[PDB]
Amino acid sequence: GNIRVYCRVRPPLLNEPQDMSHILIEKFNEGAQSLTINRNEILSYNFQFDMIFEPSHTNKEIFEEIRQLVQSSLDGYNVCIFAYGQTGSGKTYTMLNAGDGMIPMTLSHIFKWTANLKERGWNYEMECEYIEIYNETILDLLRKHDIRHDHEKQGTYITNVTRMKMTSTSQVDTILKKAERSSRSHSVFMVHINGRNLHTGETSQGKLNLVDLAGSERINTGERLRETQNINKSLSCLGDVIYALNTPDAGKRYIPFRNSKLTYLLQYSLVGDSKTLMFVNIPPDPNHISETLNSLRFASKVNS
Ligand SMILES: Nc1ncnc2c1ncn2[C@@H]1O[C@H](COP(=O)(O)OP(=O)(O)O)[C@@H](O)[C@H]1O
Ligand SMILES: [Mg+2]
Repeated sequence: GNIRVYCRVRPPLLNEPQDMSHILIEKFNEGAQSLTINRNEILSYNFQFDMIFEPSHTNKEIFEEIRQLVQSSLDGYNVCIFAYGQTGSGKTYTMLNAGDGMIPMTLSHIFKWTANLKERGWNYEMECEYIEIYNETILDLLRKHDIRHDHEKQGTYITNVTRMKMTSTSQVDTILKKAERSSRSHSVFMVHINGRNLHTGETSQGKLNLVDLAGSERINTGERLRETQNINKSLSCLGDVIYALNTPDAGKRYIPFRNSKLTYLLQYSLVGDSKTLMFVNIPPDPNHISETLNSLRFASKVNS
């Protein structure tokens, strides 16, 4: 299916080092955008992405870049957007920032398009789930949960997880607001979209899966050592799955969906017609350069 990788370099916070000269972002070159990281010991690293957002690029500017993507979920597509990176790099800000976030923007633009489509005779019914995966166990944020797949109807649900009907842009916003560990867990906001055209009888089923990933950094008590092993293996698994789905021979490959809760849960949104987008968030601070490079490698591997 379709996979795209955007890199976002966030701007320095007030108390952080302010110098970005170690990061060089080329203008978009007609077919990838490149960035290079220089570390002075002088080592150069280069990476290619579908798009690179600079410290000056706003949430609203970025959403214009994913708008067609998330809109395609009313067109019968399953869509996954992931935000990946080191703790502090801007994952949650990108996805959740109030009124600005990919999640708030997508929800708004969804209701607008939905309302819009009544003119064509379309009636859409929407539900959301919001869950978090911590140590490969599932927590329902809208409150035992198991993942149940129907291979014939290509669909998925989690047992005993509240699924709330979505009414207004206002009403949806309250659910989010209402709902360190979070730095260590994956948070997954899902929007189930079913529609039918009153005049035509035409049916539409689509999905949005918006994911704020556990932080990717690698550690150096044993409850923490285990936790950090789950996280690292969960992230690797996600990377292996996306990479394998991208190969030209993918239909001939084993895809290890079953190796983590996130990939198992999302399997039918990762496959077939599905569209996937991954943000790599990176901090500007040269003090974090090695974690930054790990992040960049992870995402480029997936991209390739
Ligand atoms: N693009 C951005 N513009 C302004 N502030 C940002 C941006 N990205 C992150 N921040 C801020 O930097 C800090 C870390 O971001 P956060 O979203 O918590 O990181 P993560 O989710 O990757 O752990 C927060 O204080 C957040 O408000
Ligand atoms: Mg966070």
